[PDB]
Amino acid sequence: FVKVVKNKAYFKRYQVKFRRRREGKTDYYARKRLVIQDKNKYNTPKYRMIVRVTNRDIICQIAYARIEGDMIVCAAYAHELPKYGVKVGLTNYAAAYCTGLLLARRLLNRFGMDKIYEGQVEVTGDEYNVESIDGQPGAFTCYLDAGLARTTTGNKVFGALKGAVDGGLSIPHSTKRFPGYDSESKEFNAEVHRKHIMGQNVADYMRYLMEEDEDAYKKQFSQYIKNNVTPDMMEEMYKKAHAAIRENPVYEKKPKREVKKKRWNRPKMSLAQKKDRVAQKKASFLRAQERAA
Amino acid sequence: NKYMVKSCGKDGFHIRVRLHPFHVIRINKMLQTGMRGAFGKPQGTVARVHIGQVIMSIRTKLQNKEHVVEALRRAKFKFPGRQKIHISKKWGFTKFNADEFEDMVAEKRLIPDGCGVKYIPNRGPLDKWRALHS
Amino acid sequence: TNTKGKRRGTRYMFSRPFRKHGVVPLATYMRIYKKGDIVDIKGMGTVQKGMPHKCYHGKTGRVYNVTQHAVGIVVNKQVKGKILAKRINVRIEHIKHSKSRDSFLKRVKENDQKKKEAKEKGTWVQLKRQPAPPREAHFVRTNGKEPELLEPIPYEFMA
Amino acid sequence: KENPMRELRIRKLCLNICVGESGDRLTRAAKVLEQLTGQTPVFSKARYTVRSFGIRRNEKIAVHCTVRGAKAEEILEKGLKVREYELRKNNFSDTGNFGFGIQEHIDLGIKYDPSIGIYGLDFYVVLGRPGFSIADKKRRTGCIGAKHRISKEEAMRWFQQKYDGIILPG
RNA sequence: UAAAGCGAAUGAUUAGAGGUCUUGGGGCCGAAACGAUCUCAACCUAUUCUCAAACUUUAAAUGGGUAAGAAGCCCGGCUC
RNA sequence: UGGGGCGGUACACCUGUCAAACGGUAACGCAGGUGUCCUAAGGCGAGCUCAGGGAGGACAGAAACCUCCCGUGGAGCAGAA
RNA sequence: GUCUACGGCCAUACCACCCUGAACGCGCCCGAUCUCGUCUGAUCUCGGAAGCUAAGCAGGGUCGGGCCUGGUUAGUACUUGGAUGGGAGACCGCCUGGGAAUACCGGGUGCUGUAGGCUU
Ligand SMILES: [Mg+2]
Ligand SMILES: [Mg+2]
Ligand SMILES: [Mg+2]
Ligand SMILES: [Mg+2]
Ligand SMILES: [Mg+2]
Ligand SMILES: [Mg+2]
Ligand SMILES: [Mg+2]
Repeated sequence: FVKVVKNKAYFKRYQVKFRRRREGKTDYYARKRLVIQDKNKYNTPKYRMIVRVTNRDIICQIAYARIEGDMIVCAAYAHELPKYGVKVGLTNYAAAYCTGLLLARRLLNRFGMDKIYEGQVEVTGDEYNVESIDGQPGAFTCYLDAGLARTTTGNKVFGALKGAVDGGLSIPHSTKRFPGYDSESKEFNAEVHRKHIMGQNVADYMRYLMEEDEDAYKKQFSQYIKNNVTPDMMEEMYKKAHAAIRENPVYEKKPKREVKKKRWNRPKMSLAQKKDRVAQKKASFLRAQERAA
Repeated sequence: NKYMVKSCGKDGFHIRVRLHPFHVIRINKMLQTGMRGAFGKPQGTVARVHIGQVIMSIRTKLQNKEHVVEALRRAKFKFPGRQKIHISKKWGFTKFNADEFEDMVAEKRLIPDGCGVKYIPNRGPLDKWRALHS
Repeated sequence: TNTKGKRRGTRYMFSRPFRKHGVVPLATYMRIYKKGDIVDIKGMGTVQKGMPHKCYHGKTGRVYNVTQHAVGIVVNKQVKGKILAKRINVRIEHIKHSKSRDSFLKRVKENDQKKKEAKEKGTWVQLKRQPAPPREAHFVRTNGKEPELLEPIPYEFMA
Repeated sequence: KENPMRELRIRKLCLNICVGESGDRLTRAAKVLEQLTGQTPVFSKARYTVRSFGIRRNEKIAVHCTVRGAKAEEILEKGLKVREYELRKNNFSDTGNFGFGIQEHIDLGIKYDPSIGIYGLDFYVVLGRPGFSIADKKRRTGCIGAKHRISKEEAMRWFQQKYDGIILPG
């Protein structure tokens, strides 16, 4: 036999980690580097544009760090695009670009910077960045909080970056992780970036398979088929989506129905009951042992 | 040992010395250097003692009380100082008094376990208590 | 003769407590220090960069300068008979706001409140602190039963 | 009514050929797997020197290869067929895996190469189930619970159910 | 630091209990054999006697600092 | 310089204790180290997680290679701690 | 009632094992055409949404271990200052003030900030 590791001593000496290190979600090292201000700033906020891509969504938030717990100035989600006529592809690069456009215009709408700071309207895909205006209220700036994503070539965060930047935010960035950087040659095809942004990558995959074999097409693209989505319609769909967003991005909340009020969960068991169980078990055991003998 | 062997026979007691000597004592030897750099080599061990600390203990029956006494009184002459010979209230080498002991063992609070004895509390899981009474 | 090394006799001072090793909670960094704010010092082993010298450990002073990540701070060190106010550059992690001054400032604010009121009335409210007085006379109702008689127990030798 | 989410599958097969030497023996035994699988195996080297057996620290000794899926099922089928569908008890581990080792691959059926030579090799089957990569994904790790673990007994009865494969003591 | 602690870490250290092989030395009916057989060995689990200037979770008394208002509080407004 | 001499270097340096709970403190007192090494064993970023033990598998054996499980650091970070 | 994203304090929140989870989410889930990376599309990257809560997660459970908090231990040990106090010495008692720690016996098992969901 061998020594049991997990004794009392072990648990006494055992340090606990933070809640968000146990759940595996938050990296505190990077949080530290990202978030504090220089002391000579004195209470001047350091904004950060968080981006959290889920299984079936892409959330983009803005946050600044107070001691009580990081305050959100404004927040968007993907599932509002059915209102603006986008039924599917909510975790594609295009819907990332869309979400960045919302975040930008909703924020600028609150701060009263609507006629000023339009940005890139024509989606060429080359480099655009917001020059500050002389004699006017300066540009918004915030630093990117990728979080845990491996900052690899072709990521929906940097898609959302290109979108939100064109919406007009002063985020510093290179174009190196945008799709286009040939690893050998090191040049950037922005038009190919356009292609991914407009969604030809999906159309071309669905044609290649429809040509190849119809059955995979039917297994893969069910809701696409149901909703009568086609290669030709997709581009103008996303383009109208841009125009609708630019015009009226703001969110109106839903009316709360009076709640039914029922407890699905089981409440915690009181003292007297806990005291009773072992009494019944011992008495019942003694009389049952009489049954055995 | 010698006295108890002569008196109460080969199997009527258990002596237990309770003082392990850890302190090391030094010695300063003089072999012409003199007194300079004089820090000693090890001569040997010895055990430090506070007031009220037990040196020896002898367990046997209460019948052979005075003979135990006479052994310890003869043993005083090897040690220095002064020491008192006190008969213990404890049942053997335990921390539990003799009057309430048999009641406690009958109701199975304490359980013999060779020379030692295990105190059962109520804090464990109950299926152990079931195994005990079964 | 002993050595004049910087970390002499700091086997236990800087060692972090039990089950409190590891990462530094971010409040430390994300809290602010103004000029003239009274600040007390507490060394910390994790960050070796910018540790104050052990002598200044415990000492509390006021902040004369600020940089990106640090504060110069004035302390009164005693040397052989004269004291020297002297200034040390400390990175923030080794620092706390000493809360001694806040209760006094609460009392000034309380007096200006208590003076604005009870001004028109003309009642003369005691502003000053008045030291712990001799307790006044009072009645002890022995309702019924009598005092329990304590007796010194007789000696008995356990050992 | 048991759930479809416990269809007991194979995660991976782990081949290795520890010849214990560098150079010509090795490059040829690596090329044998090259002939079998059509894919480049990985050379592992030693932690430290042992002069009795004649190996030094950091010496490229062995070669190994991971395999997953149908290609693995096929090669497993041939291997067991050579082992005539019967194993021992001691072959099964407590974590629910198992393995075995043919003394030489030529036994499998593949022609001998004079230049390459003959080589024994060593199979090892890591079974799994749906819902094991939680512990190995980054974003939110987590232990997989008690029921979902694969027992030694349940792997034995599963092999016994599948191929009517007998298990013998040892 | 004194103390206290080792049924809590580290480091020494005495004593008997229960285990099966996690292995082994002497036998004895056994050729041997994890059959058994007496054993006695180390390991594992609950206990028990004793310790620490260069071990410590705990942890005092005495002490060392800082503050106890005009150099302060509260209003109105310029400059960068 | 516990007479000088012969012997040590306590003649400049560093860690722990002696130190009497801020800091500061002595003896040819104690236990010990130094007169170097580095093209990276320095600098950024990413990705990996160690010591030890258990059960399995041709040659393979107490000890060679692969695999699962436990693993608050019991390893390691050139060197004294 | 309860959840998601981002959090502060960092075990009353950990570990082990058993039971139950309406709705949307969270998850698992099916593929490799393009971007990307592999011994291996398992991990990482990307395109889907037929199936399922089995696991994860949540809540509850355990005369559970632990951790946190109380009483007891104890006005004991120890200690600031005093005396033509004792005692052959070791050491000890008194006045004046400060005052602990295990075993043992009880009790507890996350608090909460912003924005946005479900019960339309
Ligand atoms: Mg002591
Ligand atoms: Mg001289
Ligand atoms: Mg000191
Ligand atoms: Mg001192
Ligand atoms: Mg796959
Ligand atoms: Mg589930
Ligand atoms: Mg408990």
